[PDB]
Amino acid sequence: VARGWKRKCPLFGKGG
Repeated sequence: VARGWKRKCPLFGKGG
């Protein structure tokens, strides 16, 4: 799981 996919990388969290 990548719970921190947007929490830390909002630039690549378009599909959060």
